[PDB]
Amino acid sequence: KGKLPPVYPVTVPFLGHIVQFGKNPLEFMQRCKRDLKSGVFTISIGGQRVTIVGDPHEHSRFFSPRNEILSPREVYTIMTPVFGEGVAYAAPYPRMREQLNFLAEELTIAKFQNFVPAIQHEVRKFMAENWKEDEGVINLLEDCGAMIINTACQCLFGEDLRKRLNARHFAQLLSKMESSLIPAAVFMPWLLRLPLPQSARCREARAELQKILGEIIVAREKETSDLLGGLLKAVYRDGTRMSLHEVCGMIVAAMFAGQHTSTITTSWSMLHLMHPKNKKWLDKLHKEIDEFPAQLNYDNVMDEMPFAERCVRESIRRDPPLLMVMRMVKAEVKVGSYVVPKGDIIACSPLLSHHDEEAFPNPRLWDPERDEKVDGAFIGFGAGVHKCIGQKFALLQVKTILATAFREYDFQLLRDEVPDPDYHTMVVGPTLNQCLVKYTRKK
Amino acid sequence: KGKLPPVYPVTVPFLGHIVQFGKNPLEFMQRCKRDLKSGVFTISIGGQRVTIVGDPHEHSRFFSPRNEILSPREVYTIMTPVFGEGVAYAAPYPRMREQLNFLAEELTIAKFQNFVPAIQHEVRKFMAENWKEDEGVINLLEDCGAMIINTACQCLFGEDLRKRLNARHFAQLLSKMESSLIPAAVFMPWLLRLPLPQSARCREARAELQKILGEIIVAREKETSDLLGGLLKAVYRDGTRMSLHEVCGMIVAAMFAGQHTSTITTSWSMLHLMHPKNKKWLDKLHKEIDEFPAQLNYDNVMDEMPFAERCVRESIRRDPPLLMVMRMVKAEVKVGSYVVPKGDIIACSPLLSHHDEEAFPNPRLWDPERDEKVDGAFIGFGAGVHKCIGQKFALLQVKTILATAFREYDFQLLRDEVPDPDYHTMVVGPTLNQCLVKYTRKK
Amino acid sequence: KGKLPPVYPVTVPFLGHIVQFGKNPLEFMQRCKRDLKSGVFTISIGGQRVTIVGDPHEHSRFFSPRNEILSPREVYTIMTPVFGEGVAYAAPYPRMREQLNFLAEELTIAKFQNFVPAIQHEVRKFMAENWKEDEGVINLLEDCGAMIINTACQCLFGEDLRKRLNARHFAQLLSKMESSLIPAAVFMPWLLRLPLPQSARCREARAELQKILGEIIVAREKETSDLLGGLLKAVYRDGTRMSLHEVCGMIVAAMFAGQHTSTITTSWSMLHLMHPKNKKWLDKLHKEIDEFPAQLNYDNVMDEMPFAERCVRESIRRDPPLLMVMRMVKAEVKVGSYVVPKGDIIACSPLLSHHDEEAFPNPRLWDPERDEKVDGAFIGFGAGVHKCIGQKFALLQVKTILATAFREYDFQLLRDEVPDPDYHTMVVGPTLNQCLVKYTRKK
Ligand SMILES: O=C(N[C@H](Cc1c[nH]c2ccccc12)C(=O)Nc1ccncc1)c1ccc(N2CCN(c3ccc(F)c(F)c3)CC2)cc1F
Ligand SMILES: O=C(N[C@H](Cc1c[nH]c2ccccc12)C(=O)Nc1ccncc1)c1ccc(N2CCN(c3ccc(F)c(F)c3)CC2)cc1F
Ligand SMILES: O=C(N[C@H](Cc1c[nH]c2ccccc12)C(=O)Nc1ccncc1)c1ccc(N2CCN(c3ccc(F)c(F)c3)CC2)cc1F
Ligand code: HEM
Ligand code: HEM
Ligand code: HEM
Repeated sequence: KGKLPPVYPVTVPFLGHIVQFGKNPLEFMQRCKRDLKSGVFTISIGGQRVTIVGDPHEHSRFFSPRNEILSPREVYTIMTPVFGEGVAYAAPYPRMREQLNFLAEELTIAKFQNFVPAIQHEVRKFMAENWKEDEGVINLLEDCGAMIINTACQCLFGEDLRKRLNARHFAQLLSKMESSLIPAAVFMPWLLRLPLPQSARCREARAELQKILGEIIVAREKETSDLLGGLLKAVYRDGTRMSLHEVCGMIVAAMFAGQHTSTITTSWSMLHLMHPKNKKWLDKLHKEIDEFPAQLNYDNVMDEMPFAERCVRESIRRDPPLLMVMRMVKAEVKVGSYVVPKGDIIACSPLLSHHDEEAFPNPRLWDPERDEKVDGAFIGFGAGVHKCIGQKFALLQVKTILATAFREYDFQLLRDEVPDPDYHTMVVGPTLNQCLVKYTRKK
Repeated sequence: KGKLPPVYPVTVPFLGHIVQFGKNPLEFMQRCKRDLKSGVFTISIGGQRVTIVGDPHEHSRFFSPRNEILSPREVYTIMTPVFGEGVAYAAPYPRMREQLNFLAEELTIAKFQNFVPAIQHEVRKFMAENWKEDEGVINLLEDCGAMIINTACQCLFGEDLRKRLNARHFAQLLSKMESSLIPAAVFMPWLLRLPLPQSARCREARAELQKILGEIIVAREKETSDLLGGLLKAVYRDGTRMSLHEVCGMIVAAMFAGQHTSTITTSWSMLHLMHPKNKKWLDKLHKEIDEFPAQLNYDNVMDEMPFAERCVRESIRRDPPLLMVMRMVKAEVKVGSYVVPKGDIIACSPLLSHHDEEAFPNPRLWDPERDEKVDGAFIGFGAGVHKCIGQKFALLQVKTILATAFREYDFQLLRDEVPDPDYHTMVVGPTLNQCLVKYTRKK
Repeated sequence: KGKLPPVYPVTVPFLGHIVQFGKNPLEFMQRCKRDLKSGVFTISIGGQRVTIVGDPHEHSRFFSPRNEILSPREVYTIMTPVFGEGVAYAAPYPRMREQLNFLAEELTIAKFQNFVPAIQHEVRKFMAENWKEDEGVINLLEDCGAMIINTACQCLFGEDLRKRLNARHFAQLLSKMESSLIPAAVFMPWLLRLPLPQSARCREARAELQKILGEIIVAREKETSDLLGGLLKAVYRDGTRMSLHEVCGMIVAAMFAGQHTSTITTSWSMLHLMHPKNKKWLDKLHKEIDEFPAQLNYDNVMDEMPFAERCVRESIRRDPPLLMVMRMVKAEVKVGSYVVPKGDIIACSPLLSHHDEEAFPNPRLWDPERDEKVDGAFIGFGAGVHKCIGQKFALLQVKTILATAFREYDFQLLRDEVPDPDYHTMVVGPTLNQCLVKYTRKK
């Protein structure tokens, strides 16, 4: 029964704050911060109070609590049709933890034996089919997209599986599923209690994939180290296995999670590096990768490439593909001198934290050699219990593609300045039609 | 199980693409076309995938299929309260076909015996009451509106009927009904499953009209070639008549369909013709109509006026009053090298087809003497099974009003360039407040 | 069965007219007026016809009818969770009248014995804690906010009550409640039939306040002229008392009603008065208040300050904090030469009436010495049966704060022109971040 955060007073147009959030979210949240003179503050959306933790020193309040107190279940009901009932966020809180952890186990550094070669293998194959000429023009964003999905499938899926479901069909399933979503319904929980037609189409689409996975398992058992096999070998505390229904859901979530995020990180990283005023940084990277043979390996990429890590990390720092991390308060919580009541939605913003000037002096500058001036202010992958569990995989895959690509080609951007981000989409990246790039096959 | 069309990635603001569609729909769909490099493509609206057939060579894919495969029922649930249950699109697919065809029968060239005189009669009466002076100022769009409703009622309704329900009351019923609609709910099928208050008001409004029609029928049977009479004489395959409930619905649909479309076509046609840089075309039309007596007839208007037809047709070509034709895919369908999955909404756009530069070189120019450079690219009235069944009537009425009006008055537009279209409305026409025109009674 | 008002034709974007109403509502409604050439007219919002009475000569049509004919119940279902079921607008029409009247009784001039001293007392205390220096910078809008809530609580609540619930907790309850609202759902009655989570949080919040009130009553009865006591002494026609549930609801409605309105009136009044080109008016006010002692009283403020009244009234005239008064037509009603059908929403607009140039010549000028050129055109507090019942209290409190403040400090605005209104909010006032003001403690 203490002090509530200050409240931006309710506005009339229905969900109108989302339109501002989709146009310039940074200025928007910065105004909120200035006007009410508080890093912690509250806006109302569709009659849903949303409290934004906008002070980087307070990050621990947000990321520390357990799922029974700050819960993501209620904020991600949109996903239940694409992932499936009883799966991840639509799963009881214990079963949910074990599930997320099983997937995390499958993506530990300890599991990446063949990955870097499988990945180099795919990138080379891709560059050979589409970058055939001595020079040519491409959309970098679309091509990274292709590479990420193709590389992920080589790593994670066995030969038998890929033969039944290639990456291009997989990419279509993921796209169809995305397109069926209503992101703004995060603020319309009443909508999601109603029958949606496209909820049912997507469950049929996911039952087709489940069928495939089942046929494969039966085949394997006639004649189990890929993701599918790993997950089927998993055991809960009570000594039971995951259903194939749960496994199919986890695999979809895994690929869905990485489709846009990894893609966008690669694109930005490349875009900054090929930019003239960053020549200096491009040379620094050439030195680092020239120092290696051609066929790379785990150690090279993960252990022996600290400057690549910086470039990638700084790209996420400048343009976090996920603008906002959110939770449903199931029991009230302190934050600075305030309390945040149960039922509120509580939110923390990588975009905002990453442009705080105490935290990142001259935030608009991309500088791979900078460091946070506030500890924990970088939250591109979050922090705490809920920190990204595909971070190490995401980074392997991005670092490898960088290293393979820049070794074999020069890249020229076909406009003066680096692309504007497009804040209209769920996952934020560079504007598609500003991503035109001319490759040049190297001597 | 083939290739899906490329998908514009989902955006956050709720139904935000509609706001762009209501501001500059042409640029919007053109961007979609450029960015994804495909004439066929997909956007998501309110979680509803909408596939746009944007390549004029593919028109046959869209317009060929039968109602059991590409259905308009689900896209036009908005209309069920104004037309009535069991009527047109709210009717089982067989009964629906017969109904639409009965109405089509009543509007065949074979049925237009007295129409041109009845129409001249009304236009003269109108010009005498409101264009009394030697010169004066008017809103062309409002006055065409009046003329279209008055002329339609003379043609279609008998004396007894019109005495009980004049055109000005009829125009009010149509307006009240329109105003009760939620066009954007095409993308909110969940909304239309909920009780709407204004659904019930409109059914009471339509029961008042039904009562009137019934009283008239009883009167006629004491003392049947108008639309009301024709339709009551109709027989289904199974040998039964339409209910009066179905007939009342058909009559409303008929008048509703033409209220704005015909009006807008007339207005544009006049606006282009009275424009100075089109003098040449105005003279061409004067020659064509001077060549006739004063009391016109069917042959004169429909058979002996090919240049009027061109001017009208080109006006629809430049500014199709219906931007978009849509269907619900009930079973998947090929389109070019793509397949379009069941549950998608499939759409084809006269606005887009009519501004394709292969199809209509310099699309922005109004030129009555042009021709399509792609066969079937003109779709102002659609094509195939679902082609407009009031096309011949619409055109009779527009051609006649042109011929009667320009014979008796000169017209001057009170601003430099022709009016901008206003894309905000369901039916698109010229901006109301740019439609100021000065008439001058001729010598 | 007469003439309907003309209808602005339906637009596509969902509730898109609200976005225009939240950007420039005056231009919006003025366009509607010009374009259709009628003071009375109709727009459609979310499929809900809304008829605007925009001609000041017709005000009596709107404000005369009884609650059984023009009802506010259906337009204010948004408030039912914050005020409570069975209370005010969620109450049967007889019980509703008696309730509103009981509250009106408690705010008659006859009840304001200690009020002016209690109020001076609070304003002095406030100026001493926050305006401590010889000079300093403040947000006038936030500080009036504080003063209004603190002064209201001194007047209306006894010592025992205030000790259990101070104004700062009270202000938080009011804010939390506001933030839970969906103003645009005035046009989505279907939404309010669905379970909203934040409906339930707010009822728990109001049950906590009810508990407090009950504990206090029990305490008082051990050891009844404040608002709480007055209302508990009230008797309905049938000889029963209000429940404590109804009393708690009335008290919340009372404080909610005044939080923003009174605040905004004070702010504007001060902002205009401290503006240089209004020096003349500032001096006129100084003369009026210098003519009094320091400890003021009822007569001084209400009877002996006619120029303060003018300044306040003109501020409401220029910027009515409530843009629009609305009602649900339960039975059709004449308005000028039109009829307005049952089910329509009928609306009248202080913003519009207050900027009609026949009514207020040069409406954009703030002039405390003007007069209406149309009788009844000023409707800042409405008119007729539903006229504001906190008007006399609102004005006491504003006049007093003006008189106490300007006596003790000079005020300087920190930008050239007076703040723009911000039309985005439910209650409209000056833009927060343009309200920076420098006080100077007087000699
Ligand atoms: O891309 C999104 N989600 C998808 C689907 C998803 C959700 N949760 C997951 C957990 C694990 C795996 C996948 C998911 C996703 O891939 N998220 C994701 C999460 C973690 N790592 C990688 C990717 C996504 C992207 C944006 C988004 N919002 C748009 C902005 N917004 C918002 C929030 C607060 C505000 F104050 C505001 F004005 C707008 C609502 C949240 C909501 C979303 F669900
Ligand atoms: O005027 C409209 N309909 C009305 C009512 C109606 C519907 N179907 C009928 C069949 C027969 C008779 C009447 C009707 C109408 O009069 N339509 C019409 C149809 C055929 N001939 C003449 C007039 C209308 C006008 C526009 C509209 N849309 C607005 C734009 N929109 C849209 C569509 C696709 C997109 F990708 C997008 F971004 C927006 C949704 C469709 C929807 C509509 F129903
Ligand atoms: O502040 C508002 N209400 C609140 C809550 C409330 C409602 N009724 C009451 C009766 C007694 C006490 C409180 C209330 C309020 O405090 N109103 C109020 C009423 C009377 N005296 C002082 C204050 C409020 C403020 C604005 C509003 N609208 C936004 C603009 N709008 C609108 C209306 C017509 C249009 F044509 C349009 F385009 C938009 C919908 C009405 C609706 C609202 F309820
Ligand atoms: C550049 C790529 C990626 C970025 C930027 C990113 C970002 C994030 C962020 C910000 C969070 C929220 C963490 C928190 O709440 O503390 C997160 C969580 C998560 N990410 Fe990612 N992510 C990426 C890739 C992936 C990949 C490839 C996967 C593959 C499975 C994945 C799965 C997850 C999961 C499962 C969670 C949260 C689960 C939980 O609630 O514990 N992410 N990610
Ligand atoms: C200039 C006037 C008009 C224009 C521009 C217009 C345009 C169109 C268009 C584009 C279609 C879609 C056809 C398709 O899907 O292939 C259509 C269908 C239709 N129009 Fe019109 N129309 C006009 C006037 C009228 C009139 C006066 C009526 C009177 C009844 C009418 C009734 C219909 C009907 C019933 C359909 C489609 C029925 C079906 O699904 O088969 N229209 N019209
Ligand atoms: C400057 C301050 C205020 C302004 C500008 C304002 C304005 C208005 C307006 C425009 C109306 C509509 C009246 C009608 O429909 O004829 C009204 C009604 C009302 N106001 Fe206020 N008001 C103010 C302060 C207050 C206060 C302090 C209260 C405290 C209780 C209050 C309670 C009400 C109530 C209960 C109604 C209408 C009840 C009914 O339907 O009869 N208002 N006010």
